[PDB]
Amino acid sequence: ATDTGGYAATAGGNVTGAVSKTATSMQDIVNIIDAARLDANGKKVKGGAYPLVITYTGNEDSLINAAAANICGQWSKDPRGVEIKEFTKGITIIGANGSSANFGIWIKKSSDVVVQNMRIGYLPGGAKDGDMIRVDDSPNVWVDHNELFAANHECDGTPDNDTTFESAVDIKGASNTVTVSYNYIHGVKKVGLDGSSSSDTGRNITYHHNYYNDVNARLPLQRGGLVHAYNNLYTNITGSGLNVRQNGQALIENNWFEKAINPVTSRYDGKNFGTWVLKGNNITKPADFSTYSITWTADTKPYVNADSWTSTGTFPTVAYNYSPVSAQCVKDKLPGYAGVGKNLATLTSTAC
Ligand SMILES: [Ca+2]
Repeated sequence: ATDTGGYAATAGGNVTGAVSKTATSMQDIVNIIDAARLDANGKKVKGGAYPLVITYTGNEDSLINAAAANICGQWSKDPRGVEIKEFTKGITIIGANGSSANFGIWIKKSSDVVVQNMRIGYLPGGAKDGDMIRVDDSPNVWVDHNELFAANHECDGTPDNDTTFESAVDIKGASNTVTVSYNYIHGVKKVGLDGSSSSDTGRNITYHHNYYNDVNARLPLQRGGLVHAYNNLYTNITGSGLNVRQNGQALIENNWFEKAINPVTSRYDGKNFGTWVLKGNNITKPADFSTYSITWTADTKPYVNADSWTSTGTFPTVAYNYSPVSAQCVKDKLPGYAGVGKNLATLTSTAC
């Protein structure tokens, strides 16, 4: 089963010949992947030597709790993270229930990587790209059922006044197909890029069944390409939501928006506005803005908000197979399926 409910089609390390390993720490994960690059003779194999399923059982609550008590001390520290570079054999990193990490997972030039059941929070090194999850030049990546959090707050005097904490899930480069699903993202200022610059356009990404709460912006900040966002619960968005730029196209369907400022917009460039197809969300017309506390603001540069709440473009036929529940059902049920310790459970119409 390579079915992710989105553009990514991968089973990760859960394939034939997979080697199961238990990592009790960050360093263990590093050592396991490194050992996975060697053949029977001890020589390195490009792409990796065999598939891997790593169960992370470590717990870094101590680090997380101390950081939560002193958020402004995090940005200047060294960033902490496990890099998965040029590993194409298939790899799955799944956290054990009760495990936690104060380090990120950085994926570079890999493919067929699945990250599940990881509770990652309050990472250090926001000023040095301390992302929780980074997907760079990596197709077929599935980020599912994780809890990514920090504090939706900017400390004074941080570089660019935007580095107190880095992102939850930054995607860039040739990460052509990615599925970000069933994640509980809360207390994050910059949630995630979909393109690192005006030139880094493209990719086909699906965000489904995510539960966003108390987040400022970038859900995602899209640069070109296609984005399918369905069955997500967006609540307490304090800056802007999906920002569709550089002529990107988005299909926004069956989502629940509430207490959100600029939930769907195209701003900051002043040109080449992206488009959106809106359908089945709890909001159906401008009259609903008051009902669900949806606020809109302007930008100093030319922008387009979805304040008329109408579709501004088209969207190709969704390649994959999927079936969304109603917006109401995500509002009612989602918080129980999103995140860690839910045994990777999925929300189906049956449960509505
Ligand atoms: Ca980043």
